[PDB]
Amino acid sequence: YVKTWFNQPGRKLRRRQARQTKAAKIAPRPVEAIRPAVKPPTIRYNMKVRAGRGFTLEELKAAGVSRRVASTIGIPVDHRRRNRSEESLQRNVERIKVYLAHLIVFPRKAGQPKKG
Amino acid sequence: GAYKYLEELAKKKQSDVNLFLSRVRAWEYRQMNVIHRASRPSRPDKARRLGYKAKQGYVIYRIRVRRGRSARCTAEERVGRYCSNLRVLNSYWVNQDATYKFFEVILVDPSHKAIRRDPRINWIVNPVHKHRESRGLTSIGKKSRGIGKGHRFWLRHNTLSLRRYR
Amino acid sequence: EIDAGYSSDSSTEDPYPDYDDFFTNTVRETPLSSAPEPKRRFAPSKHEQKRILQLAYAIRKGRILTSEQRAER
Amino acid sequence: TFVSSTMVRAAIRNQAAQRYVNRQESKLERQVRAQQNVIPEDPLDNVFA
Amino acid sequence: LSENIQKAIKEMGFETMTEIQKRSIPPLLAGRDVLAKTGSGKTLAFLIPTIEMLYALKFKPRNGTGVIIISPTRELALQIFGVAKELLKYHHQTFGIVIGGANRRAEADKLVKGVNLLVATPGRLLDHLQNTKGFVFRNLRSLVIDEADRILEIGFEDEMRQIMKILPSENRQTLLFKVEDLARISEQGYVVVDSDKRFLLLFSFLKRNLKKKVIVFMSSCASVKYMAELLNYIDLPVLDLHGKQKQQRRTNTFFEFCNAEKGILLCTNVAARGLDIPAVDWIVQYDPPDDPRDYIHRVGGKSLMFLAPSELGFLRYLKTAKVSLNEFEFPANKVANVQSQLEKLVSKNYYLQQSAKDGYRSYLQAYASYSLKSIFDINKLDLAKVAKSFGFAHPPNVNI
Amino acid sequence: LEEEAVKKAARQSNKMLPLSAFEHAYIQRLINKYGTEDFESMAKDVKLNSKLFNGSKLKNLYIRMKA
Amino acid sequence: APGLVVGLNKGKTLTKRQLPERPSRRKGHLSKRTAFVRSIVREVAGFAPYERRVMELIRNSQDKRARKLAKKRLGTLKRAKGKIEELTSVIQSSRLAH
RNA sequence: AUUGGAUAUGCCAUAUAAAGCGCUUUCGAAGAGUCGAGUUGUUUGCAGCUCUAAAUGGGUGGUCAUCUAA
RNA sequence: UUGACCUCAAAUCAGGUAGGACUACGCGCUGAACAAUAAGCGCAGGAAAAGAAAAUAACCAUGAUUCCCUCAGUAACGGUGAAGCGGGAAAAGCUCAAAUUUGAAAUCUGGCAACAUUUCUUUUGUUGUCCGAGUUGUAAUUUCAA
Repeated sequence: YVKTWFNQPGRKLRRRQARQTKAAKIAPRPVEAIRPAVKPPTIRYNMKVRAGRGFTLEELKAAGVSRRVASTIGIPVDHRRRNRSEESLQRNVERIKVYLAHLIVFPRKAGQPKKG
Repeated sequence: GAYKYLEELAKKKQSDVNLFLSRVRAWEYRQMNVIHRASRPSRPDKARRLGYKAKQGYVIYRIRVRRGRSARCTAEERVGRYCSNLRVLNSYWVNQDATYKFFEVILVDPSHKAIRRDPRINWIVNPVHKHRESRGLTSIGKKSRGIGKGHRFWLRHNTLSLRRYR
Repeated sequence: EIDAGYSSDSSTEDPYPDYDDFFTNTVRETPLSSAPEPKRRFAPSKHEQKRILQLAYAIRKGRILTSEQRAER
Repeated sequence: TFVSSTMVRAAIRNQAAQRYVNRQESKLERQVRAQQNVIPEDPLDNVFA
Repeated sequence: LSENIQKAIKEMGFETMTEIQKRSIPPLLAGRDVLAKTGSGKTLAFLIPTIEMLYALKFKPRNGTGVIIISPTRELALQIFGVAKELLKYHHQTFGIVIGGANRRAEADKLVKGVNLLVATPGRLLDHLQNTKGFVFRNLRSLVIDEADRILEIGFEDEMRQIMKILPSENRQTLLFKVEDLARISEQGYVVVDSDKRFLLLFSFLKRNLKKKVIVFMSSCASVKYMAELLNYIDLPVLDLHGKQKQQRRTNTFFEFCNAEKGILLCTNVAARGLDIPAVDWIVQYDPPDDPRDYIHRVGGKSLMFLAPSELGFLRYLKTAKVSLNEFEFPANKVANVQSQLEKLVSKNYYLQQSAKDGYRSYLQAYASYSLKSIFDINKLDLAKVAKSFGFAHPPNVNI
Repeated sequence: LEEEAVKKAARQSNKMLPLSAFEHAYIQRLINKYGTEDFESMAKDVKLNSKLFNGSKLKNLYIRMKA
Repeated sequence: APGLVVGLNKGKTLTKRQLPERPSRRKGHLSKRTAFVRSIVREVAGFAPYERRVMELIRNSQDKRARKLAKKRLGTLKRAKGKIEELTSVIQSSRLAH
């Protein structure tokens, strides 16, 4: 049982081509969703900062975005992560606020029945 | 309302009510064929909570397997092979005695338009689910092959991945 | 202080009692539903009020024969 | 009589934890010297440029 | 005072400071530990500085709780909460109350999301300060204790020692209203009527004396709303001291009853606590008072007692009180049995039913919150009979 | 892209809804009987409040009937 | 400019927040209704044959063997302790009612 | 020619309706021959047999943390 | 009695569906040599399986699964031989059972009638009516993140 990496330049170009069709389908929105900033859970890397999965419910409510719409404007949700330190709430709320600063939202046509 | 009460009456399987029923039901089931249709589930609340809904296309078959591979996992392979067209949803214990285990197996008709048009049970019409009792993709199949999240739950070892630049 | 006394049953050396109603002997004086009563059980049904509206839909557009049309038909 | 065998298990963890921080510090300390230890401009090399 | 606070005080008509408030409110603005007579406008005395204090720090639901006010009983906690909601209607701070006998699963999630101003019973406060998670009570800026003598007489000895230890006393002023030890750490008429016929008898009594001035005292503000709604709904127009829980309406209704030579009014013990009793022909206490020694002092027309046949220990209490007494008999044949129509209307109607259960729940909680357990015991009283009085053939399922 | 977002929102500006005939006469029957301020009291009545609306939704109908 | 800046650190200043309650942690609370449902079914289904013999031992007052029998049948003391307390609750209730 | 997701615009809308956030003096159901134990095979789990449960419980980790199976 | 309801059957009763083939990849059962190994048997797809924690961890804590790189030939075992961590690819979340719609089974297959519709006279629907399914529970509702 042996594996060869001859398709390594083939697979990389397939991935790039897979990104370009995604960009074609969804033009204005970025090819990647926003991710939060979290700290690795170990004494070795705890002083580091990296990306998370999504923004917890305290990070959404504090920033001012409901949890239902957040999934629609590209902000992802992590029901499992929680905020134990306020610096973790702060680094990710401002991460949301800077995102909503640059976020153009296209209006959608809405059904308007004659009566009500 | 009722399936709360039926939940805790089925939790005591050696009490007099159940043991008196275990003898009465096992005697009459052995009188029947090995695999036979059942109109209403012998355990309505268990069939309910396992996915069964009282509507057309939902079927139930009762099977006895000799004691002495899993017994319940067997009941699913034998029922499905009997009803070749139905997709097996689930299975549950109904009764047992000294020489047999009686199992009920729920099946779905992939062709019935009450099922095919049901937004929630549509997933079973897809061919990838052909005979899930045969591949080990049911609940007991998932358990009997040790699939799950945990620390208590091959070729990645033997392989020799030689990268392009090595 | 156990005195190291050994039980006499150590491994190292009516079938039909009457129905005992110990729980239902006394009648409960309150219900179990602690939840407040909703509005549905006191307001006209919204199930038919929805069905009525789409019946008016079918009447207005001529989808279904009317009651007076049914009698003459 | 010493700690525990799994308490010496953490002895690597108090040995390995200060690896990543040491390595990151070595990266910036090397770069800081690089800014310091650079050759001056040689003002005679802009005659033609 | 702030602009927001000044405008709200006009809604209830609260403009002139009380005699106690004259030397308290001006001093309480400095935020110093300051340690009144019955019904003397105290409610605003320890509330005006607190709401101003919250606005000074610009409190938010994020900032936890800053002010905690402690009440001897449930009913008093209701009175302060009612005033707090009216004067904070023009502010962005959060007003809340946690009390004994309430939904502590709904008394907790409210605190988790952020509560700044809180009025609480010592029993429920101790539970939250020790067992509730997510409640941010490290940032207390004000602590208020009202009627310490009543608090100590209830049986809150170990509660004050435990609770006040938890409260961070640094950077905080304390308002106090054995007491020094706590500050060191800083004629009668009665009718023997059964519970089931209690409501029926009073309805007949109001029917007979419709052309006389009658006032009835009950143990719940929720009961006041229910009976007033019920009586006005059976073609018995009755004034009450609840309205829409508006203090201005209560003052207007009380004032209107004063000039009116005839009428029937409903209010609680704390509702009339401190108010001047006008010339009234008939005064009645429907439920047993929570302050028996204040009941004898308040009376000192003609007085009436509505007592159950199993709570006659209060009559013996009058012997120990050296107060003369007399009994009034009633033949049950002439008591109107409108009970057949009453419960039928309750089941038919929605809002009337909801008032009854809330009044019923408040009646049982207030009874369970009594002090004289050797006189009034919840276990001795039959719950089925009490539920019949409220208009329920069967008791509603209230958690204790 | 941003300019089109403003214009698309400009077209979709009329978010206020009118009233149909049923709720129209529904609100007049309540208004002319229980004034125009005690919305809680008018939600407490059941003889005219057939659907048993709450105070919050009655106020919404009152605002919507204006325009 | 929305941009993640990873590496080094972001901040050493710490402030713990008293975490709320998650409703999945609430599992295992005794619902008031279901206690009644479990009790009523316990009365109806009767008692297990081995569990019936435990009652007689308690009535005969050989509690030591009652623990031994339940422990043997169930598997651990805490499982046996709860059953014994469950059984003795039945016995006292039947004796006061009957 | 055959289709796909969008835009533009015409018509029809059964809306007396349906949602999100908010506040709660009212509530909050949670998967059994399963988990678990003894014991025997298979290769730690899985399987048979013997018994067989609980309701701040139950599993797992370090009096705590995390998780919420059938 | 009638006749309901339950079971029992039959019919060239209508509408269906299953089998065998392929097997590189894939999911199971099972298996000796020389090792979950060949084989044997069973079941599938354009991928299959897995999957939104009864998951780690002891941290400033992380956050469905899958694959890659490292962790590492390390721990552990006694040569066999990993997993968190970290870094990348990709990302998306959800539906039931347990609630009385109870002021109204609101749900659905099938026959028939017209209306349509098409990769299509070869497809797939709607409306109306009738009959069944269903109250031993089909819709809405709610899934712990609540």
